[PDB]
Amino acid sequence: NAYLNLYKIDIPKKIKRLYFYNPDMEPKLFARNLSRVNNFKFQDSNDLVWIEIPDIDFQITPKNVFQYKVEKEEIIKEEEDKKLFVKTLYKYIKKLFLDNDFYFKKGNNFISNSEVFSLDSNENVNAHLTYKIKIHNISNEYYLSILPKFTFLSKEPALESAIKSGYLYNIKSGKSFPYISGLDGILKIDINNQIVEVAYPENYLFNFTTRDAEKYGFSKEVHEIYKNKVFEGFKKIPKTLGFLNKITNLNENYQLKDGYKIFINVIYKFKNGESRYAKDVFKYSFYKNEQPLKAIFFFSSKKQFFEVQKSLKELFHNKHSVFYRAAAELGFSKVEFLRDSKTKSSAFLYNPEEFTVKNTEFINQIEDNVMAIVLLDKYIGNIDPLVRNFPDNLILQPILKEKLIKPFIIKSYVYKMGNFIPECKPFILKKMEDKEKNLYIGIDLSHDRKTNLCIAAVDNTGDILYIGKHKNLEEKMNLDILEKEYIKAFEKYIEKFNVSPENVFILRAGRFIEDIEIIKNFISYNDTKYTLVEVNKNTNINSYDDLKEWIIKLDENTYIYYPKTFLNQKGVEVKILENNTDYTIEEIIEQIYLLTRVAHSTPYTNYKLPYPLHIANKVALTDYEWKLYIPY
RNA sequence: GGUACAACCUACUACCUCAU
DNA sequence: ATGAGGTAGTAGGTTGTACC
Repeated sequence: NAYLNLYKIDIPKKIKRLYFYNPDMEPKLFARNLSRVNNFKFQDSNDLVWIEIPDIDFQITPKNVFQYKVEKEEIIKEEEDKKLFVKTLYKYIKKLFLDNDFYFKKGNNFISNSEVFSLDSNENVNAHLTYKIKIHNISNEYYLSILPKFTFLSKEPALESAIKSGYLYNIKSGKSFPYISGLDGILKIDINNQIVEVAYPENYLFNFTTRDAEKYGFSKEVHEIYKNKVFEGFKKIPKTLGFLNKITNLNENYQLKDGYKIFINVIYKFKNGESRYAKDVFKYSFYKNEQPLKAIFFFSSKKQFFEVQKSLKELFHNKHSVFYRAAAELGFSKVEFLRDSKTKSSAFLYNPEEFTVKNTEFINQIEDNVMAIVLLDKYIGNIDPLVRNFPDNLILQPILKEKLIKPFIIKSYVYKMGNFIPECKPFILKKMEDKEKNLYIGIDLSHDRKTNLCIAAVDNTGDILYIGKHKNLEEKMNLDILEKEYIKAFEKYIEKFNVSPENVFILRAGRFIEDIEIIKNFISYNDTKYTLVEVNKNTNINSYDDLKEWIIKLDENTYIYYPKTFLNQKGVEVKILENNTDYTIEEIIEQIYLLTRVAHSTPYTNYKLPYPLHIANKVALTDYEWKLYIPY
């Protein structure tokens, strides 16, 4: 039976507000004292001081305060105000952790001062057990999600710590400040460029960046520790967090009803067979191909041409090499290297600084679909100059000089070339074969006071029908923009298939803060079945059990799928907000999982999000970088 | 940059209650 | 306007495993 890090909150769902009256003291100062001492917040009214707490035995500090309490009490049910219940509950959780000697970090992370151990690679670095807490509302009930992670801080305070870092974390405050100096027993920090001497150097600790971890040699031990000792973090939850027993019973673990966890198996359809492995594209070729592979070379200078020419000719020019072998395995008609009439040399030169080639007759009158094999000396800071400056009507395939060998790198390179050709479909998903009718679009909003919107539309095979990016400023106007973009993608689908799609899938990153009834209205009154889906990759639900390639049903409306990846499993939550299509909810969820597999960047790696959403996000993040990795 | 992703620090924006 | 105190969501940018 699969374990899940969820614990039912067995307390009344109402929260009660209590009032205190102190005649001797000023009310605001009274609320300040009480607030500081109980690790809770007290709000002061005109004449009274009040606190909002959940319906549980909440012990006030100091006990003598009982005299100031009044019989007047207000009860606010969870039904009346859900937000107040949830936020008040978060406050009580934070108070419990603080009272039980836990450090507070941003994002509801709590560090342990007791449960620390010294790293083997570096004794001065201390590993702190840490827990991430979230409140989840499923099946009309409230559950608590607990995630074990580790926070790495210096073993001893800054002045007594051999290791030094850029910033410090304050145990009591819970905030981090830039470390200026630790001279002569006084530690100074920067808060706008304001420097002060802090009273307690022992309260401040050192936090570390990845570069610091590499510099001191414990960077790899961090990853080993995360993948390796996380299981103990799950096991010791009842013993270590037993103080949380007021709201929940930790000894009882959450039990998935039978049938609520289902494993999804994906089979890739190839030309002369089918498989469950992506790399088997090499065994069974491309679903469609029989296309010529035409490419030219670009070199930073003649010196690098000669320097890499040794491995270059053996890898690329002799027919018995792995490049031709792989290209034939993928079903290419032939491999041809274009030579220009000006020089019987198929290699061309570009300047690295501006990434521009001299305009030659050959490049201007080149055929449409050719690969520019561009060799890069090192990883450069910005690759936007390469995208903008390089010739427009040519598909760009950069490769690093250092990489030029591990076979799967070359094989992945040829696969990328295959993906960028419009006529070649590498594969189609066996289960997605009958989904030609459906149109899958993803919506992403990226902020920063102006907000930019991007959407993407794909079909069952994985072809990108349309991509739309807007960098306009921040209701009805953004829904007008969304309706025009949706209409444009609709028109692109009908252009591709000469039919209006009977089913449209709308997948949005995050929650629908935008108006719903308008969206469902204008999508629906074209008699096209629609489904509105909320996808959030920030979920706290996990387990020590392996959940990769599994779909878990929290409630009938909410599911969570874990994509297959080499690293620690992290779930993605999919929620069917509304559905009028012929598909059932289970089938729709399965389709969302399939959209992650409709396309592959390489045969060996997997996408975490559905392809429409992944494209929409990648386009929203960068203006010109996304052109390199997405064919459109 | 043949690539997916995890981790980490930093930072911002919005909002909330105070309040000069 | 602007400064506390707090919560929430995400972007920049470096390093790590993994694909054989």
